[PDB]
Amino acid sequence: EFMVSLPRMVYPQPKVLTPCRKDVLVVTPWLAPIVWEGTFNIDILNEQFRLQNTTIGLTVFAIKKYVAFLKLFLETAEKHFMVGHRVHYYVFTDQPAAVPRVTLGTGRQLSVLEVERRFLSEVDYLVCVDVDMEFRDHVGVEILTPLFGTLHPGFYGSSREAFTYERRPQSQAYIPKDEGDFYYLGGFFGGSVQEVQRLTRACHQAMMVDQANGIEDSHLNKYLLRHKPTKVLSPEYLWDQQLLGWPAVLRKLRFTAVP
Ligand SMILES: [Hg+2]
Ligand SMILES: [Hg+2]
Ligand SMILES: [Hg+2]
Ligand SMILES: [Hg+2]
Repeated sequence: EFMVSLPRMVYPQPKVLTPCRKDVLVVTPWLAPIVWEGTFNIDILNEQFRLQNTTIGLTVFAIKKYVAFLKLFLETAEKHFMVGHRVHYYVFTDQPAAVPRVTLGTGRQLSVLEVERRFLSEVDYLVCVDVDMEFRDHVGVEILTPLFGTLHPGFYGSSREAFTYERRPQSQAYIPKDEGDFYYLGGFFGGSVQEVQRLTRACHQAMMVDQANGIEDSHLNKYLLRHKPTKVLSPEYLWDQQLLGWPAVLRKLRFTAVP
């Protein structure tokens, strides 16, 4: 919509002739930023997004024994996820009475949905994540954009032939050996409500087609190959320290597997 002017702000001048990071790619070939620590001034971004009164929805599915992960997930989200912005948590669960009573900061709310236009009217952006995880560092408005995916932490250095895309030509998820930008992992993705709904609709229809044909993150990866994300998140945003350690290229570990 219409955007008011930013206030005067004091911060270091960007350096045109100094690369931001010399160890990683910070922009895709379709000119989407790749979000790594060092690439963004969060003060500028926070102003931009607050001036739009941005609301973020955070969606998590917690079925069967996965309800046990909700307490740490929500407690740590309170510490690290979009602090200062309006947040609406949506917990989808088969056990509503097992959702823990977590204390929320001001301007934050939680809805329990037992297991669409509702999302369009309540939030600007949707962020869809796995519940068996914890936040350990800042995850903020730097991620927000019409459509984002996150690099699979196991594969960010891999050649595309090694990616575990669907390789059966009979599947709607098929990606040939000579195609592919990145291997995205579906544990952390999101976008505008409209773009997230477009993605999940496309996935659901392709999954139904495969099922009809007797075939069963492959669908996410096919979608993002054919509909390029407007930001890509580095593996800072979806990590497993037990399996992968803390490499020098990761300045922060923001959202991590629970051991
Ligand atoms: Hg930089
Ligand atoms: Hg979602
Ligand atoms: Hg899809
Ligand atoms: Hg999908």
